[PDB]
Parts: sequence; structure tokens; C-alpha cells
Amino acid sequence: SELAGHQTSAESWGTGRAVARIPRVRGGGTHRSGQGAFGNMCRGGRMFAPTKTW
Amino acid sequence: MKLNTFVTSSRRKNRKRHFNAPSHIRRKIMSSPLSKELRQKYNVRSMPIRKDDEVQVVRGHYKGQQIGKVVQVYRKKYVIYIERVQREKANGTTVHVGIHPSKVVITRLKLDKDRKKILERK
Amino acid sequence: VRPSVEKPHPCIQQPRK
RNA sequence: CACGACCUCAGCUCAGACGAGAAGACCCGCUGAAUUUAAGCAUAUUACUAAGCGGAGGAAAAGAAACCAACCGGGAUUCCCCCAGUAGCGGCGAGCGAAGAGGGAAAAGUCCAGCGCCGAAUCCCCGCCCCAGGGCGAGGGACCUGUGGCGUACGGAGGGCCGCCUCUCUCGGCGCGGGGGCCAAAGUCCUUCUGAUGGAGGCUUAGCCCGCGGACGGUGUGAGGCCGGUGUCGGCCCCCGCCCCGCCGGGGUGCGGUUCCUCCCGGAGUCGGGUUGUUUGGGAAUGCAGCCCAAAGCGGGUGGUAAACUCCAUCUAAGGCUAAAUACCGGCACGAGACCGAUAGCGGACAAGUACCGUGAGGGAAAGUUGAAAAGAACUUUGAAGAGAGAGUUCAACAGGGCGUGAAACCGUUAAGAGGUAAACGGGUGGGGACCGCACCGUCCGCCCGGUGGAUUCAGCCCGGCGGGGC
RNA sequence: CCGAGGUCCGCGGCGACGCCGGCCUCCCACCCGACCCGUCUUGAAACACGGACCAAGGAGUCCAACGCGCGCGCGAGUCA
RNA sequence: GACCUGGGCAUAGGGGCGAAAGACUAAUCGAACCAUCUAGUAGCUGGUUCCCUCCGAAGUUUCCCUCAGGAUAGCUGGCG
RNA sequence: GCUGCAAGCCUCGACGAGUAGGAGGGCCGCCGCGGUGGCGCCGAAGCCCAGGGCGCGGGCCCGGGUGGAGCCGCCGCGGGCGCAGAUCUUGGUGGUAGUAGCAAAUAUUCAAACGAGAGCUUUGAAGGCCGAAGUGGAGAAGGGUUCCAUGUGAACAGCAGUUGAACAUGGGUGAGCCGGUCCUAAGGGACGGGCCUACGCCGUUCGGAGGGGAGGGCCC
RNA sequence: AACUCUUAGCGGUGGAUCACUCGGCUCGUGCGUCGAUGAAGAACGCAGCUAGCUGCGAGAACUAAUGUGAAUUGCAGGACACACAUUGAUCAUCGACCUUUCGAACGCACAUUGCGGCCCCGGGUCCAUCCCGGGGCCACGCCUGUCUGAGGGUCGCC
Ligand SMILES: [Mg+2]
Ligand SMILES: [Mg+2]
Ligand SMILES: [Mg+2]
Ligand SMILES: [Mg+2]
Ligand SMILES: [Mg+2]
Ligand SMILES: [Mg+2]
Ligand SMILES: [Mg+2]
Ligand SMILES: [Mg+2]
Ligand SMILES: [Mg+2]
Ligand SMILES: [Mg+2]
Ligand SMILES: [Mg+2]
Ligand SMILES: [Mg+2]
Ligand SMILES: [Mg+2]
Ligand SMILES: [Mg+2]
Ligand SMILES: [Mg+2]
Ligand SMILES: [Mg+2]
Ligand SMILES: [Mg+2]
Ligand SMILES: [Mg+2]
Ligand SMILES: [Mg+2]
Ligand SMILES: [Mg+2]
Ligand SMILES: [Mg+2]
Ligand SMILES: [Mg+2]
Ligand SMILES: [Mg+2]
Ligand SMILES: [Mg+2]
Ligand SMILES: [Mg+2]
Ligand SMILES: [Mg+2]
Ligand SMILES: [Mg+2]
Ligand SMILES: [Mg+2]
Ligand SMILES: [Mg+2]
Ligand SMILES: [Mg+2]
Ligand SMILES: [Mg+2]
Ligand SMILES: [Mg+2]
Ligand SMILES: [Mg+2]
Ligand SMILES: [Mg+2]
Ligand SMILES: [Mg+2]
Ligand SMILES: [Mg+2]
Ligand SMILES: [Mg+2]
Ligand SMILES: [Mg+2]
Ligand SMILES: [Mg+2]
Ligand SMILES: [Mg+2]
Ligand SMILES: [Mg+2]
Ligand SMILES: [Mg+2]
Ligand SMILES: [Mg+2]
Ligand SMILES: [Mg+2]
Ligand SMILES: [Mg+2]
Ligand SMILES: [Mg+2]
Ligand SMILES: [Mg+2]
Ligand SMILES: [Mg+2]
Repeated sequence: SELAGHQTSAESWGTGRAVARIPRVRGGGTHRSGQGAFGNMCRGGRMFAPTKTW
Repeated sequence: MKLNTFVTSSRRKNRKRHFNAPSHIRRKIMSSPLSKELRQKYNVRSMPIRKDDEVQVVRGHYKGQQIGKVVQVYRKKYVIYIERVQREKANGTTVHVGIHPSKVVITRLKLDKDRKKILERK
Repeated sequence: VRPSVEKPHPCIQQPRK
């Protein structure tokens, strides 16, 4: 599904803290907050070159 | 070979509508073959099992020629309970062991006005 | 429950002569 | 309003109806960006896209030519292939980009205003009578500032002439698919194994039996024959629908041919022109819109270069309707997969848009598995109790409750060895250890040969039958 | 036989899981060698950066179009 | 006294408000927060996963709002 | 005699470094499909090993243990196909480490009861602090059962607990005269009208034919 | 002795791997239906023992009807269920019936279970006032018609 991986709103924290400069989920009180969201290396993220149906 | 395309043949769909089947469908799923003496008298292949039927376990650990009598038909677990097919618990109280209806064979039918009507259509 | 990581929350340093 | 008519405009919790919100995948009308590209950037591009606003339907929109073409001419719209990355647009840079023809899917055409004949011949409401379909009332209105019939660019109408039963529509009664129920083939045969067989072997080698049924699934393991089903346009029953035909019953009204006569023949602040903004491949305008100018009736539009004259071709603008081919990441109900297999696949295989965070808009998880069956551990015993030791259940407790399998990091313990120049590593050998391998004549294996000693349904040769080879 | 690369028609001690065999892996000892990988860089063992450890996931893809080479079918045809 | 303070109200993001510090506007202000366009762009850092065999470089020319990059020639490999 | 898998076998000679990069070979490895050849409760996949071996290598085969239901060879085909790095993502675990630390507002002490268990609970006595701008007694906002009684001591209360704002089982808020309700203050916001292509917005005592109560028997 | 390191067995920690799959994803097909006759959504409530989810609405874990024909299940237990023969357990279908409050939300408003009006009915009052209870109603825009009107706006007749 083309919506897989992009169901989240995540902005990289950037330079200034010991994180790895990767799009991280918005703040909250869950375990999901602060985790990698978009990259193919991230758990629950988008896959590299999603298999298109065409 | 299933020539019909409206009836599903799927490992996933045939298993969902089996464990989630309504009670009136679970009655026909919990069928049991008739004895070779009754199968030639009523000329019926098999019948859905009832409460007051005398069956005989054919397969499993409790198999043998001991003709018992069904105690209850646990429609939810697709299992029945026979009067002599039981097991002693730790304290000593006997617990009835569930047997699938496809492993028993009916030797005496609980004939009612509706049970005999089904025997006519077959 | 808590997030995996949280946002953490000045020498001028110019030698002259 | 002295008494009325009318015009215009009000009031109501007046009689009866209608609109609102939702959804929004597809569809219609507006509005509208910037990231991005041009290796900068301002036009361009991104894009007549995202977001924003309004309005619908099962499709919407479009649609019966003010068309294409320039030909021996095609003939509503929509869709696909092609035309075609073409004509063309563009700091003619980056880039953008249609259409006629042709081949296909589907095809269905039509109604008003105007023109003016018909005694408003028309319509709604109210009170009713008869069997969805037809009438009545000296009831109340609408309407002449125009209802209805004929009639619309294919010409139309009326009157002479000629030839010609005229049949649709709505109800009752026949012979002509779909939906929902129920049933319908055959091993639990013999032997064996297993905790359980659905395993193996057999049943004259017809592999026993069925088969138009050997799809799938369930059942304690790999089941055509145990079971639900599968195959049979099988059989039966209860509802309902469709076209045509037939007679009966209520309402429909005749139609054509006329190189014959006469009459009638059309959509204004619209076309067009100027200008401005926007849009387009449309380029001295492709569409749309504002302001100004503002028409004609052998007129008007178009003929892809602005302009005048002329010829030719083509259509008739400024009113309305219309199915089918077409689209469909929403919804209802289904089938399928060279896909994913619990850090994967939807965020969600689980009391998932849940717990939880934020004032709010919003953000948003982790989390599947005892066993075939709880048979979920009786009872004894130590402890305040968790927690132990016996016993017991199960094929298994190396399945004891987040309980299948149980890796690595890390740690405890046991066994072995070593340790002053951090530990490991490469090359060479030695010591030790843990597990393994190896005559009993395994250099007396095999071909031939020469003697010794027990046996040869005993050999060459011959007869008969069979079979095979032979550019 | 100083001849197209070797044979013995020579031989000895041991042979019951032990007194024999394994040298790769395990532990230990010694001699020689031996600085930590990845990466950018003229130059990294660097007082250059990333890396405490382990498991799982993790990065050249698909579509349109173009070029050349090769396989195949037919051939002034070819592709429906 | 230009005082302190609660509640109810008002001003909303290129906007507010400011006895003026670019202060304050929910721990965020030389332009808040939330979602989307968006997987924005990066000539710039980082990483880019199995083995063996064979061949094997270049930092030079010319042009460029180029000089951390390209195009082009050279050097290389592959198919012949 | 032996081979002739000719994509095979045999003979001879020379040669061998290598980052960036290019190419070839793979009977190297993973998942799935079409063929084909099998294996499995007399024990499959996975996992572990001081066991026996093969290949230059990628890796592979066998044995033992564990496990309990599926799996693999070859000829072709299709990929979400091989990790030590990315201050990589998620999960887990170490050294530091029985370490830092449990140091703001003067104070505890003796005996007894309950209890398996007492510096910490309860009772009594002694000695102290808050010292009426309190460590006192009651409310507003806010919280939402935290209130009260009994029971338990698993988790939590950063030592403990016989205790609790924890857990479990029950119970508890009674109004004509307390407040809301009623009034309009700031202000919000309909109506008329205007505006906006629109959803809507402007505006608030002004602006429309905006008067539906009171009286005299039909007037006002 | 200890301590440190290495190797193996066993036991912890941890959860990988493998096998399993009522889930997802993708494609195709048939339909293609909401709402003032009160929708979507939301609130509250409903089970003998019930928190959540699901199902329902004071008839609340379902009623009637039809098909089906003996169960529901955790423990209860009790069925106007069962020897259906006092025409029926359950399930399915679903043409009857029912469907609280907010919500386009509609008397006016809502951080209020606040504040009203009209008509009718029953009771208290019995002297029709007042009080309580029940039912039917009262939003905005617009269409047709009725009724009641307004303006020398244009006229007619006196
Ligand atoms: Mg996103
Ligand atoms: Mg750091
Ligand atoms: Mg995902
Ligand atoms: Mg609407
Ligand atoms: Mg640019
Ligand atoms: Mg750039
Ligand atoms: Mg939009
Ligand atoms: Mg259609
Ligand atoms: Mg239409
Ligand atoms: Mg045409
Ligand atoms: Mg071309
Ligand atoms: Mg364009
Ligand atoms: Mg099967
Ligand atoms: Mg059968
Ligand atoms: Mg443009
Ligand atoms: Mg139309
Ligand atoms: Mg759809
Ligand atoms: Mg998941
Ligand atoms: Mg979903
Ligand atoms: Mg289970
Ligand atoms: Mg386990
Ligand atoms: Mg580097
Ligand atoms: Mg650099
Ligand atoms: Mg240095
Ligand atoms: Mg570091
Ligand atoms: Mg991995
Ligand atoms: Mg090229
Ligand atoms: Mg204040
Ligand atoms: Mg402003
Ligand atoms: Mg100030
Ligand atoms: Mg300054
Ligand atoms: Mg200030
Ligand atoms: Mg080499
Ligand atoms: Mg895959
Ligand atoms: Mg990958
Ligand atoms: Mg790793
Ligand atoms: Mg202190
Ligand atoms: Mg004080
Ligand atoms: Mg309570
Ligand atoms: Mg208390
Ligand atoms: Mg107590
Ligand atoms: Mg404590
Ligand atoms: Mg208490
Ligand atoms: Mg509590
Ligand atoms: Mg050592
Ligand atoms: Mg180790
Ligand atoms: Mg272990
Ligand atoms: Mg309602």
C-alpha cells in the first residue's frame, strides 16, 4: 500500500543532540514517540522502492 | 474439482466461517455416521448427533465396542460427552472427555416427530 | 509508558594574540 | 375605506408540500500556492495540480452541429488505439503540447419560444361517484401581461388531386429466469505402528469401493470413501420477477404520395469591435470574464497571419431534454494471489484509533502460540506467606500458567588449565585434555596356472523348438 | 644400460584398546612475526571522525523512453 | 501610588501586544503550534551487505558565474 | 584396458602485485513458482557441540544432543535475496556498580499492647518544635471518590511497616428561606439591511409595515 | 584459597530462529441504498452475578413473525423448553413492532437537565382562579391556495 510508512507525521530533530538525525515521531506519552518513522532502516517505516502495482 | 466459482476454496476463508459458524450450522457440521445396521434400515448416510443418542467411539484412546449414551452436545467446541467416556481427576471426581462427533457411530436414534421427518428426505 | 528518546533540555573561543 | 374592481406589498402555530446536514473513491462549478526544475533567477516550469468553497448521481458531465474538411467529401456525445512527443508554444533555454482523418466499443434521437389558426378547447385545489385506470359538481381558483392542440430548420401549415380497416396505453386471465430453504456416491474392511492415526502393507495387479464427486476445510499426524461439502443447468418446496401471445374491460384517433396551388419561417446589452486580467499548443486572442462601444436580416458565424475588395465551401449562435459504451483508493456483498508471515503485512492478526500525551488543532503505541484432551498438580510435609521437598497428570512438566521451539550478548555454578611486562592474533612445534578410529596374521585381495582332497537337476559335440543380429 | 622423470622378485620392532593413531578444532608453554577496524585523505596505529556489547530489520529499485552488444522469430518486410 | 491581585471579557501569526529588552504571545518567538503539499532540494558529510579468477587506473588538455562540481580529450575494461 | 558428461578428456610452453573501476565463473547462500527426484512421528524445520570430514574460498555433508511436523536435491523462472559500521532503527544485556546517593525547615526517649515479624503502627508518660501574617480551624478554582468502616500486606508508597491518599469488600453528599436559577457590566451575538463567487462575514440599539400584554361595551 | 581470562556441561537472564495464521495487502466481479417520516456522529443507559469490547434503547445483551428442530454454558440455574403430543430450545432470516438525550436539531437558550407560551385531558381545587400529573404543539427559508389586511399606486360609480 502506498500509504504504508507515511501514516505518521515526523520531523527530524536535527543536529544538537545525540540522536542519529532521522525523522522521529512527534512528542507524546507513548512508546512510539521519538522513534524512526520514514526511512527503510526504521522499524515500522516505509520499504525501499515499494512494489508498485503497474 | 470444484466447477463453481461462487463457493470459496481457501485455507483462510474455509477456516474463518468454520470456527465462527452459527449454531444451526454447527448442528450439521457435528454429524456422525450411522451404524451399518441402521444405515441399511433407514437408508441414511449420516445424521446430526443429538443428546439422547447411543453412540460408539471408533477412534481415539476411548475406542471400543462399549455402546454408551451422549450426555450433552458441546456445540461451541464441536465436541460431545458420552456417559462412559470419562476420566478421573486428581481429587477423584470423574470428568467427561470430549469426543469429536466424526469419531463416534450412532447405534440408536432419538426418534422424535422432527427427527423422523429428516429420515424421510434421505 | 514513556517515549524512546526525549529532546535534551557557551565559550566564544577566539584567540587573538 | 362612501361602495367596489385592480395593481403593488404585507401578516399567521393559516390547508398541504419543499430546502437545510452527512458522505465525498469517481463527477460538476469556482478558487488557488509554494517547495521543485531551469545546476543562480525574475517569465516559464511545478500547475489551470495540493489545500480552501459550493453542488449532485449510480454514474456525473457531455450531446443531436453558428462541426470537420478543401476531399470522389465526412456527420451528436463519450471511450480506446493511432494521429504524436507530431503542428505548435517557450529567457525558442529548461520544458510544454493538442486536433481533423482512419481503425474500434456503443449508437437514438428530439421538445419549446417565435410564426397563428382552434369560442381557454388548458391547469391546480375542494366536495364526490365507479373498477393503478376513467367520469361528475349552476364549487373555489390560475390564466388573455397567454394555458392546451397542430408545429421547429430534416422545412411547417391550410386547401384541391391520388392511394390507403388505424393500434398504441393502463388494469384483471394463459402457454412463455432470479433470490431463500432441505436432501442426494463411495473402507473407519484385514494386519501393523502411534499419546492419537489422517502413517505403512494388504484386499485376483483392476491399484478393494465410488468417481460428471481425487476442490477445500474439519476431525488427536499425509483422509476421495469419518464428517461438512465438492460434481450433477440432480430432485423437491416456499416467495417473487420478465418479454411476447390471447380474449374480455377502461381511456387514445386514421395516415401517406403529390418536378400541383397559397401562406408562414425563429432566441439584444446578444453577436461583434476596442481594452484589461486570466487561460490555451492556438502563435498581430484558443477559451472565459470585467468595463466601454454596440449590431444586422441575400443576415450572421467559421475557413489556425493582421487588413480591404471578390468568389466559393460550410453551419444557423445567444432556449430545453436524452439512454449505452466511460470512471469508481467511499459504501454493501463476493472470488482470487509466482504478495507479507507477528521488528513483516494496514497504525490496528489481541477489550486499536484502544491505553497514553497535549489547553487545543492533533499525536498515537506495545501486545499472537501450555496440551490431543486441564487431565491446571489430589494428598503428605517445612514456612506467617510467597516459595520448596515428595506424590500425582501427560508420549512429554527439557509443556506448570507471558506456559511450543528457547539462539546471542550477560551471569551463576561445576570440570580442566593458566596467569609480573593489558588481552587477543599470524607462522612453527611441543605438553596436556575431551571425544573418536584402528590385525587378530585387514600386505594370505583378485586373474591365470600346478598338484592334494570332498561334491557336482556336469561340459564340448549332436537332435528338436524358440528368439535375435546381419548399408 | 650414465638411454622416453622409480623401483626393490629388500627388511625390522610392535598390533587390544591398551604401550598405537588424530595436530584441524580445545587448554597451555616457548621462539619469530605482530599497533584498530571503517572512512575522507598526498599521507591514519594516530593527540582525525563513527563504533560499550548482542539479536533482528537496514541501502542501486520499479515505470516511461533512448543507445550499443547478444539470443530468437520472420525477412522488404515486420509486429495484430 | 504610574501599587498588588482573582474572576469574567478583548486583541491571533507577517498578526497581536509592547513605560521598547526584538521583549512577550502555554518550558517554543529576529516571526508560535498542529496537519498537509513532502519521501521538498542539497555540486555537501555518513553508510552502501557472498566468494574466487582475469585485466587495471586518474588528479593532465580545452570550455563553463567554474576553482569542494560538470562537459570534453587522455588513461581503463568489456565485446568482438 | 581406460574416456568420448566433445559445455568432455588429454599434451605442451609461458605466466601470477593491486585501491577506484570493468568483466567472467559459482555443484556459494536465502525466499517463492512451473517441472522433476525424493525424505518424514522408526522423528521434519530450528537450535547446541572438546565428534568424523570436504572445498583455495563462499560454504557444505555426516555423527551426537535437543526439538515435535513438515522439508529438500536437480533442470528452468520470479525477487522486498547475503551486513560490523550509517552519533543506523527496534528490542535486550554488560563494565562503571552494592559505586554516586537516600544530608533544606532544632528531637527524640522509656514501657506496654497487637503481631510470624516493630527505631518507624497504637496507647500512656517524659522531653521539644509550629507560636494566632501557625506545621491551627474553614472555603473559591482545580481534583473526582482520593471521603468513612472493615480486611490484606503480592505490587506501589526510592529503608521498613502490624501503616496509608495502595489493594479488596461495603457505605456516604437529603434545602421554599446556601448557591445556581433571575438581573446587565465589559463583551458576545441574532433580527432588518448591506457585503462575499461562496462556507459565510460586517454591524448592535441603530435600521423593517419590527407592537399579538393593559382597559370601556366592540372601541383603544 | 581468592580473584581474572579461556573451553565445555548444566542452570539463569533474554528473546531470536523455525513451524503455525479466524490478519493485512493487491487485483478482479456484482451491486451502487443516508437525512426534518429526525441522518452521520456523540452522550447516557441496558445482562441474576458485568469492567471492557460487541449487541441493543426504559419492550434496552432483545419482542413479534417466518425458516430451522434440541439447546445456552464460566459457575449457576431454570426455561408458557424438553415424553415438540398444552404448535418449540437455539440459530438464521428479518415484510410486524419498538427505538431514551444531544446532534441539520426545530419554543428561547445551553459550562443551565435553565426559562417560556398555546390547546386538551385527569386530580387537588369543587365558587373553573390557582397547583400537580399526562398528551399534542410553538425554529428559519420558500412554494400553491385560503383568510385577514395596507397604500388617491391606477381607476369605476356617486
Ligand atoms: Mg506524512
Ligand atoms: Mg556522547
Ligand atoms: Mg510497515
Ligand atoms: Mg449539502
Ligand atoms: Mg533552481
Ligand atoms: Mg541546484
Ligand atoms: Mg482539492
Ligand atoms: Mg453505466
Ligand atoms: Mg445527464
Ligand atoms: Mg464528427
Ligand atoms: Mg512516430
Ligand atoms: Mg501546461
Ligand atoms: Mg484434505
Ligand atoms: Mg459424504
Ligand atoms: Mg499559462
Ligand atoms: Mg443536459
Ligand atoms: Mg471500490
Ligand atoms: Mg504490526
Ligand atoms: Mg484496514
Ligand atoms: Mg491451544
Ligand atoms: Mg519454553
Ligand atoms: Mg570519514
Ligand atoms: Mg571532502
Ligand atoms: Mg598525533
Ligand atoms: Mg564514540
Ligand atoms: Mg540481518
Ligand atoms: Mg550511451
Ligand atoms: Mg485578571
Ligand atoms: Mg488583521
Ligand atoms: Mg510594561
Ligand atoms: Mg539590538
Ligand atoms: Mg515588557
Ligand atoms: Mg591478480
Ligand atoms: Mg520475499
Ligand atoms: Mg533489501
Ligand atoms: Mg548488526
Ligand atoms: Mg533532611
Ligand atoms: Mg512561619
Ligand atoms: Mg468504592
Ligand atoms: Mg482515609
Ligand atoms: Mg483496617
Ligand atoms: Mg519501600
Ligand atoms: Mg484503610
Ligand atoms: Mg482504590
Ligand atoms: Mg591466559
Ligand atoms: Mg565468552
Ligand atoms: Mg543456555
Ligand atoms: Mg431524536
